[PDB]
Amino acid sequence: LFEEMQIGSERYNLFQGCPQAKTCTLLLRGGAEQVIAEVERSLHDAIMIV
Amino acid sequence: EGVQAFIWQEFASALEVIPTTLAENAGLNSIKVVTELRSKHENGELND
Amino acid sequence: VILTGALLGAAERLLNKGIHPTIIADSFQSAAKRSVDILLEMCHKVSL
Amino acid sequence: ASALLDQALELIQKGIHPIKIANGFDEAAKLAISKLEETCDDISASNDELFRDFLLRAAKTSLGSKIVSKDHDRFAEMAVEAVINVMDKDRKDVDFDLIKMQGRVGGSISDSKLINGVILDKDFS
Amino acid sequence: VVYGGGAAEVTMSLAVSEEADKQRGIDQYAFRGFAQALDTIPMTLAENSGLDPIGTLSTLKSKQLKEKISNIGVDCLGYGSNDMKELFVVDPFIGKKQQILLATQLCRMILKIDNVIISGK
Amino acid sequence: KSSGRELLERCARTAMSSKLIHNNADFFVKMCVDAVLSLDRNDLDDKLIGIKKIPGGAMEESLFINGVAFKKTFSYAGFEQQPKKFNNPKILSLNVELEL
Ligand SMILES: Nc1ncnc2c1ncn2[C@@H]1O[C@H](COP(=O)(O)OP(=O)(O)O)[C@@H](O)[C@H]1O
Ligand SMILES: [Mg+2]
Repeated sequence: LFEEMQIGSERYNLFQGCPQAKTCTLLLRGGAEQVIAEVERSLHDAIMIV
Repeated sequence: EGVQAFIWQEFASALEVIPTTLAENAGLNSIKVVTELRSKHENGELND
Repeated sequence: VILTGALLGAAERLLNKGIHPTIIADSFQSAAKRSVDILLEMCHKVSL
Repeated sequence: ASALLDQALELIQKGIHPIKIANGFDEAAKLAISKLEETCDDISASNDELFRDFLLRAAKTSLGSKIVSKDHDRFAEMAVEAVINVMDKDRKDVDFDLIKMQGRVGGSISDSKLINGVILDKDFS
Repeated sequence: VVYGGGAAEVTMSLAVSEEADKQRGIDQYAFRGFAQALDTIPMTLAENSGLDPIGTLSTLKSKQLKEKISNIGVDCLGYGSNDMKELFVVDPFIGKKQQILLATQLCRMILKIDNVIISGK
Repeated sequence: KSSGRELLERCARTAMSSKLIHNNADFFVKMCVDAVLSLDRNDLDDKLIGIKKIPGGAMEESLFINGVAFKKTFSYAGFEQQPKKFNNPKILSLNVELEL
């Protein structure tokens, strides 16, 4: 499946249904710009644990 | 009952600033102190 | 002084509530007078 | 957001740590939003005729808080008729990029009329 | 969709207050701060419309606690009836939800700041 | 002899403390655990976990997808005429530049 949706005034093309994919992506939102960057590096640290 | 009820309610809330600061300066958990006192008072203890 | 700052903090939100300041000011005078009536009740006498 | 901060500032004075206050507000927010979902009404079961009217009830709300509200019945049709031409009538998507928007400085606001095409700002050869 | 204009807010508010009562300790006071924070929106609409916030807030809290119908809010245009079924006002659920989510998620970041260094330009 | 899926959720819960996530950790811990499990165990790479700083929206409205997004690019006239939804499209990549 494939679908383009304006996630927030930004048009982004999303591939869907890829069980054979050896990669991943994350679209983190935020009230402000530092909420996005803070939650970005937070999950980067969470990924670093696993 | 009336418009002055909230004024008298906030007057009672602001009057409890002294024992909140004693628990803050002493390192104790203030809310605990204020609520406990408020109640030990409901059991008829005028001084606590 | 700390009670004055607490009452002004109590009067800060009441200004946004939409009540006149004179009604708020006169309410504390009546509440303060009633507070003295409470103090005379629980006033424990002492001898010289 | 400022209302949460104003109520939180007094909580800190009473003695509470900021993080507890945050956790609390968050929990409360969840309760509230949820409870709102419980008492929420859905308008998808109605047909397209009644659903056409519901767009005017919401379009007049947002236009009512602006200077455009001198004729809210007239200009709300402009905002609704533009979406009728892009909706698919089943698993509908807005396709917002097709809807263009251009305004010319001239005349009065009452002379604004919706068109179906493209507005060009240039002359013939 | 939902029905805003203080209605939503008043509803949410009484909900929170009941739940707050079902909660004891540092948490209850909080829940109460979240309840009073939601009340600032319809009080702001009452302040801008000139109506009394005392009668407006007391009427919504007393009425919404009695009746279960949750589409009554602050009438700002001065109509005689506060029921919003007849006034033709509708708002989306995704729009009113984001007011609470982006607010409560920002204020967590605002409260965590302790050290504040500002390099002068 | 415990399960392997619950191991990553258990250790990632400690990482989400002292942050803005600790109350919303019930939903986002599943994102990073399922994200890293898609990677190959032998070759775990740090550049395949790029996160785009997209504005707008609440953090709980995010969604985890095994695919990848890119952000629309320059788009010369031609855009918004093709179908923006396909059933089973074939992806092609070209260091090829196709211009006159
Ligand atoms: N005619 C009306 N009757 C009742 N409530 C209204 C009316 N018009 C607007 N409101 C309320 O006032 C609020 C104003 O929102 P608005 O100011 O348009 O958005 P923003 O605050 O983002 O500019 C709306 O959420 C709505 O609930
Ligand atoms: Mg608006």
